[PDB]
Formats: sequence, C-alpha cells, structure tokens
Amino acid sequence: GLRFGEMERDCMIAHGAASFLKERLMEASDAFRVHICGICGLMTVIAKLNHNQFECKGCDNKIDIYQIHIPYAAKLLFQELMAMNITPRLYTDRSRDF
Amino acid sequence: IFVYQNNITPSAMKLVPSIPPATIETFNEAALVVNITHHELVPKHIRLSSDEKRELLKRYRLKESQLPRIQRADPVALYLGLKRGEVVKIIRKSETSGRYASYRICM
Amino acid sequence: YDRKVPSPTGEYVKEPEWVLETDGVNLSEVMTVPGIDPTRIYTNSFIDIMEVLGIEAGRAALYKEVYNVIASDGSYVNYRHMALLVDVMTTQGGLTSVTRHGFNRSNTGALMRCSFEETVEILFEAGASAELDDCRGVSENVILGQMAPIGTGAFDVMI
Amino acid sequence: VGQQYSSAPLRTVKEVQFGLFSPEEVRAISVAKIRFPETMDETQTRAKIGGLNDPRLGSIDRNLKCQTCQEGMNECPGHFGHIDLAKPVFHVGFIAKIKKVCECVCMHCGKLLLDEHNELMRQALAIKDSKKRFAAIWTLCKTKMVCETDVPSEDDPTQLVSRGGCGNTQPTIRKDGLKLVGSWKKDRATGDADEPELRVLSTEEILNIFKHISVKDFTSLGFNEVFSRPEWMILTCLPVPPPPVRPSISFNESQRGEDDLTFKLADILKANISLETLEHNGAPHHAIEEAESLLQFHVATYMDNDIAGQPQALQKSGRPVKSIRARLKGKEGRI
Amino acid sequence: RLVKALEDIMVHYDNTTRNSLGNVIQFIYGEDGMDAAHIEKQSLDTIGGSDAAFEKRYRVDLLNTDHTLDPSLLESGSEILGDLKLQVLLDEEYKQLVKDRKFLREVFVDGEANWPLPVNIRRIIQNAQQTFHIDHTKPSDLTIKDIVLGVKDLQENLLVLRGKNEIIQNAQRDAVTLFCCLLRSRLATRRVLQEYRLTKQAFDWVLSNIEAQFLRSVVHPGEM
Amino acid sequence: KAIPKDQRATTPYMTKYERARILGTRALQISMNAPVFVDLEGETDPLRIAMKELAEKKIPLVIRRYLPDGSFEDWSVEELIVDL
Ligand SMILES: [Zn+2]
Ligand SMILES: [Zn+2]
Ligand SMILES: [Zn+2]
Repeated sequence: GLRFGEMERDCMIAHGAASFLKERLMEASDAFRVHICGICGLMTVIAKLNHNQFECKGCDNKIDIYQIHIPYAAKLLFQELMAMNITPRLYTDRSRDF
Repeated sequence: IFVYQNNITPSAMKLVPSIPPATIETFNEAALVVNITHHELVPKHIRLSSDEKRELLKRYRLKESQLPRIQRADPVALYLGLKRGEVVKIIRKSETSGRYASYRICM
Repeated sequence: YDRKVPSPTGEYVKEPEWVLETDGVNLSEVMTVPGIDPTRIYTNSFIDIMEVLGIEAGRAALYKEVYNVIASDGSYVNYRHMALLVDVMTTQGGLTSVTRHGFNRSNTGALMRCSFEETVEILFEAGASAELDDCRGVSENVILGQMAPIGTGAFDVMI
Repeated sequence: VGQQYSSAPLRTVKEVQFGLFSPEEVRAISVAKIRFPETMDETQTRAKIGGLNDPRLGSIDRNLKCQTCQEGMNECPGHFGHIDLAKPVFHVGFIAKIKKVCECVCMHCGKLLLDEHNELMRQALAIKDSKKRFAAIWTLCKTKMVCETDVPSEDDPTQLVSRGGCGNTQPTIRKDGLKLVGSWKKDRATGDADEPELRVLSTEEILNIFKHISVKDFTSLGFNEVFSRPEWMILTCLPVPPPPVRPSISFNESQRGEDDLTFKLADILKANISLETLEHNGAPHHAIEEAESLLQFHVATYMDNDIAGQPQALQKSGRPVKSIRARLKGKEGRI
Repeated sequence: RLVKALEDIMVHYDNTTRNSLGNVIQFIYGEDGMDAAHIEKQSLDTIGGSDAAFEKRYRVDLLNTDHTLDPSLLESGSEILGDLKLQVLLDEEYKQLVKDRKFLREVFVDGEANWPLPVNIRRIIQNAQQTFHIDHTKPSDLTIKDIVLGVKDLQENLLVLRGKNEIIQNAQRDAVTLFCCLLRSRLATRRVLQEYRLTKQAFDWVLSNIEAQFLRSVVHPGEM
Repeated sequence: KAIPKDQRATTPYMTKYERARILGTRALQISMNAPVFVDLEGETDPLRIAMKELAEKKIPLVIRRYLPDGSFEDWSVEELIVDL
C-alpha cells in the first residue's frame, strides 16, 4: 500500500482535516498569484504595481478586481483552456445571482 | 372525490382536468377499507398554508428545491389531496429528542 | 410473542399475544382482512410499506430494517448514523438505492477524479453547456490549491 | 506567496463558470494583434516584431516591460493575443457536437425540427439535464428530414396547425475528415424525386444556421445564451496564448528553440495570410478553398492530433507533435 | 459505496444537515443537534414503575401533613407547611412531570427506560456528594423556589438553536424535549431533597455544571 | 451577504475546527518570526505559543461563518467562548 487513496482520504475528511487533504493530494508547485476580474472570471487584469492601476479593459473595471493564489499548473491549465476558446470563469462567491 | 368499485375507463380518466381550476380525485374502495394514516408507522402530516410555507423557506433560507420531497402519488399525500408545490410539516416521535419536525414538499 | 403493556395499576406487564408470521407478501390485501389490528401489521419489505403507507412510513421501516441487521450481530450503533442513511435514501419521495445507481454521479462535480482520462471531452462539453461547478469537493479545490469547505475549511479567517 | 503589494483583496475561488469565447470577447480581451509569423528579428537586431510574442504580451531576456504591468519573466499572468481568421474555421473538439446540432435544427430557418406539438418531443423537453435533453432531442428528431409547416393538433387529426414555415428538405450529414457533407432528396424513392445530391456544408452556412436559432432553442439544447452560444463552437477570432504558455528554449545567449506551439501558430498565421492575399488580389474561385482547408487544418492541428493526417512538421525531419489536448492530458494525468 | 452517497453531507452553522447542493437532509443533526460521543445511555426513571411509586417519589403537597416535606429535609420545611403560593409552583411542577410520564410512554411504547442522551446527570450528582461533603443528617438550606425556579431557568439555556424567531424557537424546544424530561425527572423537588440532600451551593453547582456539559455536547458546524 | 453584529444566531462558542485552524495559522506566523502578543513563560514552540495567545484572547483574527444560503456572520476570535 502506502498510497493515499480515496479510502484514507475519506477518513481524513471525517476527521475534518481540510488543510491536510490539501497538503497531501496537492503537488508542491509553489502557489502563484494572479489578478482576476470580478465580472468575467478570466485572468485579464493588468496589474500595474507602482501606480495602483489594475484595469480589465473590455469589461471597464478599475475597481471590481480580486487577487488569488493557485498552483502554477492551475494557471497554465486555464490559459491553455483559454487557448482553445474554453472559458474557465473563476469567481469569488458561491451565493450565485440566484 | 370519485370512489369507484373496480376500475375506471382509461377514456373517462382523460376527463379529469377537463374542468379547471377545479380538481377531481379517484379512489378505489379497497384502498379505503383501512385508513393508512391510522397505521403505527405513519406520523402526522399537517399541511401548511402558503403563509406558513413562506415563513418556512424564509427562516431556513431555502430554495423550494432543497426541501425533502413527498410524491404527489404518495398514499398519505393522496389522502390529504396535496398539490404540486404544497408543503407538509411532519411531526414524528424520536428516540433522540422527544419530538422532531420534518417537512416534505409535494411534487 | 411477549409484549410489555401497561397495567391499570401502572407497572408494565408481560401480556403475551398471538401473532402470525408469513412467508410471502401481500400487504395491500391483508390489512383489510378482519380480525387483525391493521395498525400494527408489519412487513420486512419496506418497498411494500412505502407503496401502501407512504414514504414517511417507508423511512421508519427502512430504518427498523437496517437496525435489525446490525442488532442481530449483538452490535449497536448510534441512531443518528443509520437515521442519516435512511434519510438520504429518502428525501426524494421514494426509496433511492446507494449501491451505485448512476454510472455518472450520485452527488459529485465535473472535475473530481477526472476519470476516463477524457478530462478532454469533458471540458469541451463543459464549455458547451455553461456548467457551474460549486467547488465544494475536496479534490476540486485541490486543483485550485484550496481547502474544501469541510470541517477546518468551512469558514474563512480574516484580519 | 511571493512579494510586493496589491490594493486588491485576496480571495478564494468558490464557483467556476464554463463557457466559450465569443468572437467579440476575444478581441475585447486581447492586447496583441499578431500579423507576422516571425518572432524576435528585425534585420538581425534582436527584439521582437509587432507579429507574435511582443506587442503587449510579456517579454524575455529579463526585461520588466509588459503592458505597463512590469514584473518580468515571473509574477506575470501572461497576456492574451488577438488574430482574425479569414473565412470562419471549425474547432476540432466540437465538430462532433456541431453535427449533432445541425441534425437537430432545420437548415435555412434555424428552428428545432420538432416542437411542442409533438408529444414524444415534449417528454425530451421536460428533462432538465443538458446531456439528457440534447441526447433525447437528437435521437428523437434526427429522423425527420422535412421542416414541417403544419402538424396535427392536440385535437382531431383532421385539422392541422401551422408552424415554422419552410417545408424544405433536410440533408443527411456525414463527417469526412475536417468537413461536413450532406445529401438531399424529395422523399425516399417517390416519383420524380429519386437520386440524392452531394455538396459541402461550409462554415458560413453553419454560422447563419447557428446564429439565427433563437434562445428558446439553445435552451432545449445545452447552451446558455450568455456563456455559450452554438455559434461560438466555430472559430472567428483566434485567442493567442501568451509566452509563458509556449516558452522559448534558450542556452546562454544566441541559441534557437521556440515551443512547438509557436510553430503551429506560424502555420495558422501563414495559412491565414495566403488566404487573405488570394481573396484580395486574384480570386481563382474554387481554387482558394484549398488554402482554406489548410487553415482549417492548422487550427485543428494546433489544438489536437488525432485525424487521418498527423502534422508533425516543425523543424524536424523526424516528425514530432504537441497540440493542446496533448498538453492538457499530460497535466490532467499528472494531477 | 456508502461513503460515496454521504461523503458530501455535513453539518452547517444553522445546525442543519445538508449535502453539496444545499438540500436539507436533517433539520437538526441526529434530530437533537447532539454529537454522538457526548451521548451516554441513561435511564428515564419517570416512565417505569406503578403510578403509586411515581407519586411517593415526585409528589410534594405542602398543604397536607402526611404527604409534605418532613422538616428534617428542609430548613424552611416547618414554615412551608401550607404555603398556598408555593403549592401552585409544586402543583405546576408535578403536573409537568405527569405530562412527561405520559409523553415518554407514547414515544417508547416498550416501557423501556434506558436511552442514550447527552450529559450523565447521575454522575454530576455523585460529583456533588463528595465534592462538598454533604451529610444526609442536617436539613438543606434549599428553598422550594431555588429548586423549582432554578431547574426551570436552566432549561431556558440548554440551547441548540438561537434563531430569534417563531419557527426556530420551536425547533429548539423540540430538540430539547426528551433531555428535559430526564432533567425534570432528576431535579424534581423531592428527589433533590429526599434522595440526595443537596445544598443551595452543591445544587447551584450542579445546575451550573449541567449547562456546561450540555453545550459541549452540541455538534460543531463542520462535522462531516 | 452580511448579517449585523446583532441578529447573529450562530454559536457563541468556538468550534474545534475553528480553534484548530486558528492555532494553525497563528502558529505558522510565529514560526515565521512574527510579532508575538504574549509574555512567554519561557515557551519555545509556536503552536504552544499560539495556544497561549488564544488563551489570553489576544489574536486579531476574525472568523467569517458562511451559511449555505450565501449570507454570513463575522465573529472575532476574542468573543467566541473557548471551552472544548
Ligand atoms: Zn473582465
Ligand atoms: Zn505582464
Ligand atoms: Zn426551416
């Protein structure tokens, strides 16, 4: 054995060790920092760090913008998914517009 | 309520919603020889007014779709003439907490 | 069968009673038969109880049944657990099986264990049909380097 | 995790919407314009051209310039490019979809082959599941090959009800490589109407049919009108992936090596350039459609490799390949 | 296969039990909001016995020579013989005990008294017998009000839900019904005086304790 | 979608998962040579230290409890009662 399968994963969820499950199942790929537009979850934010200017253009946002961390693999995966006309809208709230 | 003895004409059955908004109910005598609600395993189902229902969804902040469900064809629901959308409060006994109320929304 | 019953003096009394056990089922037509208490009649086929007495009854039955299986081993398990099982198995108005019904789902998302290695055709299709992933699953949040909203990660800490 | 500041609030991802880029959108979001298949040379002098990796996109050589966002080859959410295709091309991974859709809607008017008047069809429309609906409708109406003008009412079959008007016949579509072919006929072996007719369903045909369809029709199907319009399963505007996506291998200074992805983009850009040229200068009519199937190939090639022909070209005499399905799989199987 | 079906169900901050879709599966976890590990099997005395022993045990009648609190048990036992205003309280107590006896016999038709419930009261008491060194010789300095009104306020605090509205306040009452039955049956005036001579402090302590243990027994939002 | 400091119905007490994630985070910072708000009685371990800062209600962190509807409640570590 020695692998960490669905089975030991469940036990860890029971224990409620949320952050452990993250540290184990994840691949240490150093978390990356990206700027996301709050209206169209795409990484289309020009982060001018020195002039506190952000801009999303096309969307017309200089205020509704967030900052998030994700593994580098994640970022490439998304840009790649963008490269195929697929939109991985990332959003920062569950309470949908419903 | 129409209490037939043996069976209804599959044609006469297409003559039920033929007069909205009024509703027609069909019950086979045999199904009534015994009142299931009196059974030892059937908790008491209490219908909620649309007001009562309203307050329900509010206080638990629920979408109408997140409530446990009861089938419109379900025996106890047929018994109370529930209609898709109405909600029943079910008060049952419990070996955990004396009383325990649950809710089901007819579909 | 034995049957603790209350006495007019108050104490519980073992007041024995006759019961018929059957090897076949027809709940619908036996309740009616006169001479029987149609209130206490029971079957171990919860599927028949449900059809005749309503899902809430069925729920009780299904529990009563799951219970005996464990009890018959001398074992004991807290009500809350089997209860929860019995409920999940019920919330939809009918008896839902859990020994895998669907070949795709039961309550998951379009990312967890991206099985089929077709995260290829799955993503293309997910783009087609504007899919909205809730991200409440452990492994979906893994791919985002996040903790899932469970135990430790079911709330945010702030400054 | 790194350093510096950000007046922007830190937050976690909660939901995730999946859609398809609209042609409009890719242009709103893109910062480049890409015209040259070249990269960093202008009369030897190293730099970059207003063509590929350069305009507003990130940089190399450890230069902090990039869409006035600074930072450099790190802490740089690669910025996307832009590039207009001549005649509309198809997206490899959706072709199968496109068919299934074309066989569900009547050509010319873009209306569902079956309406509410059909009781069978009603059952498939109540189903609230993209996979199921789109599946339940397709198997049900792919059969009809005549857009009905009138269908027997819910009452006496004596009276007929008028609906989408265009009793035009529907074609039988068969997939051939990267194109869609369909056959016609006035009934099956009915007097004065035998023998089929084979023509190729172009991309412009497909666009009008997918663009004329109305929301209530996408609905029955798996579309949202907001994040996914059937019309967006066909490419008009190619979103250009930024440099971090396709890194340029470099040993010390002065040594080639740009990712296979930048190569398939030169092909797409060239297969696009020779296409614009022809339609403008000298159009030999149906002699152009051969440079059109090339772009249709390099756009399909640049995204996936699993057809009759495998474009392993590049700079090798020993044919290699790296699309994107090939990259996702390597990372979907690694994660 | 079981883990697959319930792997997404958790207990939320509204003390509810739902799945990833937000659908309600249990309006209160385990119907009582309790955490299984803080539960123990205890016997609800009230159900069993003859109606007679029930009365010799929990019945207190200040307006009646024979069936009243012998002044050995209580300090104000002699000057309570006949307090009209106090009988009202005792009567309202005894009434509640009877309503309960009936309720428990409608829930558990067996006559079965032993059921798992949070907070092992039997212990807390022995944990008062030798913690304050109580001697069953001198009377208690306990007021018939201290008890009756003390036990009555305690119940206001158990709390599993806090919603400040009509619905939730009922749920709260529900989730706590069975446990209070046990509470009332154990901290009944005779018992607290004739069965385990508690003192205004030992008793004031016990009350305080039960509230604590009860609150540690509630399920934590987050439990999977 | 926010809920005023009054009207909060959630638990007054700190859940084990919350008290477990706080000690975690805090402990982390301490391990990263962060300013400490307590007087060590000669304690060296960060977790050990965080337990003390939690013990002396000196942790400027706030727990934002999300309901399943989307709304939320904000409780300051300081308020939350810490029994367990
Ligand atoms: Zn934007
Ligand atoms: Zn940049
Ligand atoms: Zn048409």
